[PDB]
Amino acid sequence: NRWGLIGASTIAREWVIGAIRATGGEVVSMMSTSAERGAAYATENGIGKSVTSVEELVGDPDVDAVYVSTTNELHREQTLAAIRAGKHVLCEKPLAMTLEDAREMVVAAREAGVVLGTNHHLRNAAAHRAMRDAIAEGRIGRPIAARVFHAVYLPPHLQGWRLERPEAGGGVILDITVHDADTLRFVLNDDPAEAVAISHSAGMGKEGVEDGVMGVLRFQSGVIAQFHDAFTTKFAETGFEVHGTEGSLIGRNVMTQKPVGTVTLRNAEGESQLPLDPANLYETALAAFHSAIEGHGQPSATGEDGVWSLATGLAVVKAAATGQAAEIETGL
Ligand SMILES: NC(=O)C1=CN([C@@H]2O[C@H](COP(=O)(O)OP(=O)(O)OC[C@H]3O[C@@H](n4cnc5c(N)ncnc54)[C@H](OP(=O)(O)O)[C@@H]3O)[C@@H](O)[C@H]2O)C=CC1
Repeated sequence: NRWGLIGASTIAREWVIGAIRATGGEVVSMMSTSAERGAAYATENGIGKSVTSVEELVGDPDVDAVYVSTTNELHREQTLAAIRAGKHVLCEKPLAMTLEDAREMVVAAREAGVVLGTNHHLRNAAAHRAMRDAIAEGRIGRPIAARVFHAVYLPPHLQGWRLERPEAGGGVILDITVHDADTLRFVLNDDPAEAVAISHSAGMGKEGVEDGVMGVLRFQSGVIAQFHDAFTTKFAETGFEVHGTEGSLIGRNVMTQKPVGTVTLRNAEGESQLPLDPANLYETALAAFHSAIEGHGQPSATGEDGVWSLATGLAVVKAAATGQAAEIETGL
């Protein structure tokens, strides 16, 4: 029920603070490296305390759970503080910057007996759940190939850290390709095995920073999945498709943060749009996380889910950089 925010972020402002409130919880405090900004942002968003120390946020006895949506080089040490305080943690993706860090987070949560969740939103969407369901109900026969299109335009207000400092987590692979990875795993119900990729810097990424990637994952089942992730492409709709021996599912406009997009089943009979019962992706994420901390079930995406999606993003990074296929090994 009662949250502390770490990070005065656009993600919490735009989506997660309201989803916490919509689903029965409260944000009692938050923490920013800036006294000035924290306090303005706490006022802007109806939060009663702001604080410039992590331990003050995390050791706040009125705080039950913590949301980490700081930049990526801070996810680990902050989520480890919350756990050491005995607070459950929803951490933003990518769960961390290295696999050893991500694994430590998952092992620390387990040993303290608190819930650790990665905020993969997409897997919450009715579109993706309906595709997961459709494949498990045989609607396409056996899956052969998937295709993910996540080439977007990074809006001017976000053209900051994402496009600089790859040492601090920027680049489109860590930011976006992690979502594709997790969404593939969710929908296909299967785990990737290796990646090949080619990345570029097509005018947005500063320095050695990629702003588009294309690649292919081999899944344990044998299915091959292509992805295109990009910050630079304004007029490319998003999409997620699975092609089977008896049907194709064609998701259009389904990779965004909003709860929109259609899913079309094509088979021998024709085409139709699968019926969707949509809801705000982060209200669903948060309702699940709230249930998890109450003892009922897991968060939508678990800390291990974020280890997998990171494992896949780092393979993709490696394959783009060396030109060599890269096995996805989580170490779990
Ligand atoms: N799952 C999902 O749907 C999404 C997840 N994310 C993830 O959440 C994280 C944050 O993303 P996002 O909210 O888009 O990024 P922002 O850039 O909005 O927020 C990140 C940090 O920027 C700092 N900041 C805010 N305003 C200023 C300013 N005026 N000058 C200097 N620094 C400022 C804040 O620092 P401080 O806290 O110290 O004030 C904050 O921690 C990333 O890990 C990203 O991957 C992002 C979008 C969606």
